[PDB]
Order: sequence, then structure tokens, then C-alpha cells
Amino acid sequence: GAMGSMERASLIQKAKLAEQAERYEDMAAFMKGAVEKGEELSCEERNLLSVAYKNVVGGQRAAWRVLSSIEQKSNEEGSEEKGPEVREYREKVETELQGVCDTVLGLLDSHLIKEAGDAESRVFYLKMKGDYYRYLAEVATGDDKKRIIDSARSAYQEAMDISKKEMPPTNPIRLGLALNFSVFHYEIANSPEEAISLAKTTFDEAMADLHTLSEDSYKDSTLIMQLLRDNLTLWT
Amino acid sequence: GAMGSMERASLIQKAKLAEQAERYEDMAAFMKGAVEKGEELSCEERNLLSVAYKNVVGGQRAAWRVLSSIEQKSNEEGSEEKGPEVREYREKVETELQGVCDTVLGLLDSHLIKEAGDAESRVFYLKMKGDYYRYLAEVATGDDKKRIIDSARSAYQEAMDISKKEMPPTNPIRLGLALNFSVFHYEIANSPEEAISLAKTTFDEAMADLHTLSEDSYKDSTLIMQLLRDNLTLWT
Amino acid sequence: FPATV
Amino acid sequence: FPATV
Ligand SMILES: *CC(=O)NCC1CCN(C(=O)C2(Nc3ccc(Cl)cc3)CCCC2)CC1
Ligand SMILES: *CC(=O)NCC1CCN(C(=O)C2(Nc3ccc(Cl)cc3)CCCC2)CC1
Ligand SMILES: [Mg+2]
Ligand SMILES: [Mg+2]
Ligand SMILES: [Mg+2]
Ligand SMILES: [Mg+2]
Ligand SMILES: [Mg+2]
Ligand SMILES: [Mg+2]
Repeated sequence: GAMGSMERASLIQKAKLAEQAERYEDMAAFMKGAVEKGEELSCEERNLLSVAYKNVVGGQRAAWRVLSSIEQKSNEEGSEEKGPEVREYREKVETELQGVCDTVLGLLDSHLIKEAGDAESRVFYLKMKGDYYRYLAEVATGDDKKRIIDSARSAYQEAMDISKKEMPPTNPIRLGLALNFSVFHYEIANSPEEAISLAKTTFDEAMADLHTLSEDSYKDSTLIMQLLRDNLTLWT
Repeated sequence: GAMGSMERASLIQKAKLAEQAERYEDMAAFMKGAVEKGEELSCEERNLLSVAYKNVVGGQRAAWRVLSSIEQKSNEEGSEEKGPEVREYREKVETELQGVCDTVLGLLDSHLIKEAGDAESRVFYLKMKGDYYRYLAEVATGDDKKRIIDSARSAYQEAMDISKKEMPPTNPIRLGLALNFSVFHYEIANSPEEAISLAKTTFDEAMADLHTLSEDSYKDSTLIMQLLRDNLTLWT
Repeated sequence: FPATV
Repeated sequence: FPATV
């Protein structure tokens, strides 16, 4: 694409600069370019990719929620109906969000996932695939909320199956996957019991494995465990 | 442009929605469209225009400062020189910033300023013209930092002359103009004494006029006076 | 809203 | 950095 003429190493370097500058749209474009070079990504590079798109889509999701809220309020009884603008603008943001999700899913399908041989890489990408189908699910309504939801579920499930076979219970990727799949169950699949069960089992199995960790690994794992606890506190 | 087919009232409404959604790039595009309808802007609409572009350019300026800092550090002795990437990316952000400034200056020149008959409108636009030349000045080096600086100065000066003739010393537009022109003197024109003198005289003349104000006007004026005091505290 | 990473 | 509006 537009990044075809830039060196891979230069794209990675610029993604890092863009992160420092809080220029996440640029960071995402640089990392898209890097992926499209066709080489596998290192752990650091996978993190850059995920941080970039998480920030971009995060902004879009926040905006969509504000707009959807206004739209809902404008459509109720006992105030005023004031034209197509709120719907139009929510739709515009929605379409842009869907576009970013499709871009990320495109990168994962062509060809990050299939080239990911190791557990750490494959679980990371399948978690991402689950996440970006989840974001699509958040805004879906028509002939396709169900198929989108199933696509999220399938990706998360495959990731979970690999993670349980190949990674210890404290592995941050395994923990983050479980955190997000738990949120999928609560917020998307209307499965709050599955959400709570998953968060609790993940937390407890991690607790029991903390003794094997260095101080630094401990810090990383416990950070995500706290997020599991935060969610459980919200839900129970 | 791309907004030519949208109703003026719809553009304004969407700018307001974009503000709520913290989508400042969209907000700026909507307000550009509104200006290009060719009608004068109301006070509320002028505020939307200024808020939008202030946020967009603010982000760019923050990013530019991070990048310039990294670039400066990478060019010094006793560490490492590591390629053209930091300069390239600072340049990219710089060019985008210059583009936004040129867009805003374009709107003011075609034709907001010339159609602005009243003091409140004309001072507001000339202040903006000063501000966007100031942002250009911040990143300027070559055959043109001086002419850019003079363009900022000329716009601010005309605004100041009108403001002193036509507005009371507590008028928020007059106050904000003086605040920014004072910063121009300190940060751009290497005139710290002029900066301090202007901030102090503006503050003192406003203080003496507060007695004429309602509680609400008082709140508005004193907010900006506090900014003058904050700057004076920084500089003295 | 719940936490995700 | 100084305040502007
Ligand atoms: C390459 C790699 O192994 N990346 C995972 C690494 C683990 C540590 N870490 C974190 O704990 C945070 N982010 C993520 C992101 C994705 C997953 Cl699957 C897990 C954790 C950093 C702040 C929140 C948790 C960074 C990424
Ligand atoms: C149409 C109009 O009169 N706009 C001015 C209005 C005055 C009150 N106000 C403020 O005090 C803040 N912003 C600005 C922006 C530009 C100027 Cl010239 C002065 C003040 C709001 C937060 C910071 C001060 C909003 C704009
Ligand atoms: Mg090469
Ligand atoms: Mg839609
Ligand atoms: Mg299970
Ligand atoms: Mg019309
Ligand atoms: Mg340049
Ligand atoms: Mg003077």
C-alpha cells in the first residue's frame, strides 16, 4: 500500500515514535505496512500492532457509545425528534469502526495467523481475531450479529484450547485472552455465568502458579489478575 | 468540498455531536464545511470552529514537540546516530500541522475576516489569524520564520487596536487576545518584557472593570484573568 | 464497563 | 508552557 516503499525496520521505528507522540492512527498505519511486508512479527512488534489498533478502535468505540446514547434519547417519547443527523453521524463513525476492524481481521487472515507456528504468536493473533469480531458484534444488528458473534466465539475458543495446552496459567497472553473472552461472554453472548466462571477459574489457577515466577513475571501476571478481580467485583 | 452537499444546519449540528464524541478532526471538517457555505458565523458557531481546530492543531503541536525533542537528542554527541526516520516523521507531522494552519488561515482570508463587521466577530477572527501564524512560526526555520512572525504580529496588533477601541477591558475576547498575544511576545518574538507588560496591564485594567459585571460575566472574565496571572507567575 | 487488554 | 485560549 502507501507503505510499500518504506523499509520494514523504518516502519517499526516510526510506529515506536508514533506511540511516543500519541499518534495512534499513524502508529496503526505504520504497523499495517510492517505486517504487509510479509514477514512474521516478533513479540515486541505484535505488541506495537495491538496497541496501535486498540487505541484507534478504542476511540471509535467511545465515540460510537456517545452517539448511540444521544440517538436512543432522541428517539424516545416526551421531548423532540430533530432530524436524521444523529443517526447519520453514528452511522459514519460505525462504518469507520467496521472498516478498522475489517482491516485488522484482514491482516490476521492474510497471513498472520496461518504463519504463526508457536503458541505465543498463534494465541495472540487468535485473541485479536476474537477481539475485532467482538467490536463488530458491539455495533451489529442485522442479518449478521449472530454470525459475527460466532466468529468471535470460534476465534477465542481456538485460542483458549491452545493456551490451556501450551502455556502456564500465569502466562500474560493466556490471562489476557481469558479476561477478554470472559467479557465476550458477559457483554456479547448474554452468558454472565460463563463470564464469571471463566474469570474465577482463570484467577484461581493463576494464583496457584504465582510461586513459580520471578518478581518481574509476577508483576506482569498479577496486573492482569487484578483486572479479572475488578470484573468479578463489577459482576457479583 | 466534501461537505458541499450537506445542509449548513446539519453541519453545525454534527459539529456539536463530534465535540461530544471528542471527534475533533470530524468537528473541524464539519465546521470548514459550514464556513464554506459563505454565510457569516454566529458567536456559538465561531466557538465551534475555534474549538475544533484548536484541538486538532493542539494534538499536532504536542506530537511535533515530542518528535523534535527526540530528534534533537538523536543529533547530539556521545550516544548514537540512527538514521533519517525521526527527521522524516517529525517532517510528516510538521507538514500536516502546516496544512491545518493553512486551511484555517484560508477560511479566515476567504472570507470570514472581510465579512466581519462587528468588533466581536472581527477581533475573534484576527486573533485566530494571529494564533495560526504563531503555530506556523513555532515550526518555522527557513527563508520565512521572520515573515511568518510578522504576519502573526500584524494580525494580533489589528485585533488589539480594535479591541481597545470597541470592547471593555473585561470582554473575554479582548482578554483571550491579550493572553495569546502576550504568549506570542514571550515565546515567538523573544520579547519577554513586552509579554509581561501586556499580561500585567491587561490583568490590572480588567480587575478595575469587574465591578460592572454580572455574576456570570464575572466568572467568564476572571477565568481568563487567572490564566494571565498563571503566565505572569511562570515568567516572574 | 469491564476491563479488557 | 504558558496558557493560551
Ligand atoms: C509478545 C507478547 O508476548 N505480548 C504479550 C505482552 C504481555 C504483557 N502485557 C500486558 O500484560 C498488557 N497487555 C496485554 C496485551 C495482550 C495480551 Cl494477550 C495480554 C496482555 C500491558 C498492559 C495491559 C496488560 C503486554 C503484552
Ligand atoms: C462568540 C464569542 O464571543 N466567543 C468568545 C467566548 C468567550 C468565553 N470563552 C472563554 O472564556 C474560553 N475560550 C475563549 C476562546 C477565544 C477567546 Cl478570544 C476567548 C476565550 C473558554 C475556555 C477558555 C476561555 C469561550 C469563547
Ligand atoms: Mg527491505
Ligand atoms: Mg451501519
Ligand atoms: Mg471451558
Ligand atoms: Mg441550504
Ligand atoms: Mg518542513
Ligand atoms: Mg501597546
